[PDB]
Amino acid sequence: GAMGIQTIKCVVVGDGAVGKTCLLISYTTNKFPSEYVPTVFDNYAVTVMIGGEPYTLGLFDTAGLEDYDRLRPLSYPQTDVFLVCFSVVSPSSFENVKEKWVPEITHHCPKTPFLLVGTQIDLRDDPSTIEKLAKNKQKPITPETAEKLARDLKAVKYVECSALTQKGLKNVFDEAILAALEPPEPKKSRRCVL
Amino acid sequence: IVISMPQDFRPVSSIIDVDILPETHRRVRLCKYGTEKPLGFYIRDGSSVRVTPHGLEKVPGIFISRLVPGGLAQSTGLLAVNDEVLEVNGIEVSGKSLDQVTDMMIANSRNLIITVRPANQRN
Ligand SMILES: Nc1nc2c(ncn2[C@@H]2O[C@H](COP(=O)(O)OP(=O)(O)NP(=O)(O)O)[C@@H](O)[C@H]2O)c(=O)[nH]1
Ligand SMILES: [Mg+2]
Repeated sequence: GAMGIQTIKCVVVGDGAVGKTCLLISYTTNKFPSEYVPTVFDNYAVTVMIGGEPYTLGLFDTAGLEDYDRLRPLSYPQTDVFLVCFSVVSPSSFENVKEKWVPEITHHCPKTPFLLVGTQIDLRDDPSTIEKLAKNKQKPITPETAEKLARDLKAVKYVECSALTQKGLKNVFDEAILAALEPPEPKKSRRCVL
Repeated sequence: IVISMPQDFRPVSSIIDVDILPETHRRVRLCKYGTEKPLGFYIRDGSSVRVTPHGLEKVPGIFISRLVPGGLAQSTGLLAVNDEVLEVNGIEVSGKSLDQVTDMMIANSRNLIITVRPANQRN
């Protein structure tokens, strides 16, 4: 609705094509975008009832493509929580979580909490997918190693989903919302100051 | 703690036409929640020094002078003070007066396409 008793700003980052936009569109409209269109910058808002009261969830989609690195920091000011994404069937995306994505958001917003989000989990058992990976001696990433990275990189926690089937979809955002609210300290102290 | 599914989905802003525009420009899209609230930024008169067909001249320019706190423009992070306004929904602001550019924005406020030349912050 028109009002919200608190605004939670959630920014989503991760390699190109890992499923950031579909994740967001699937969650908010229950629609799965048809074809892939790279994101430059998109901002949306939804209202979510928390404790029976309206809360504004500001969703900020960013560019996974490095061509747009220059523009990415624009999404960072005032972020309350970050979703760092990688496709569970994309080893390179997972590697970039530790080499680009976490360093980047942590550099700009040192005190903002972030969740590690595994996407496209419906592809773990996809023939084509499994064949190509193996065609280069690669396997999907398992929740085990993913959770280990969360741990090592200081993520609030690790969560995975599929925007296609929506499996674990709502829980990723519920957890995001929680990470923005739970810490025993003022939220203003966790909000990115840029 | 109970958290519902999302409701009242709304696209608010975006950066478009990034590939076909000079790197020094930014075309922003703003879609305000409702007819009654402000876009959240004021614009002022100013001069811009440019290389014209006749040389480097100082010509009339339009600039963002401030952002309402907690406002729409501010919440997006796509507009800042000192950014020069160049175009509004296909209409360039060069032959336009400050009041006209202000009117143009109000006219297109429900679906605004504003192209600016961002100001650079000292590192
Ligand atoms: N099987 C399956 N495919 C998915 C899923 N989510 C995304 N994809 C695939 O990935 C493509 C790119 O999705 P997209 O959401 O636009 O991701 P991106 O991370 O936003 N890309 P960019 O960083 O360039 O904007 C989609 O066309 C789709 O085929 C999923 O949950 N399951
Ligand atoms: Mg995208």
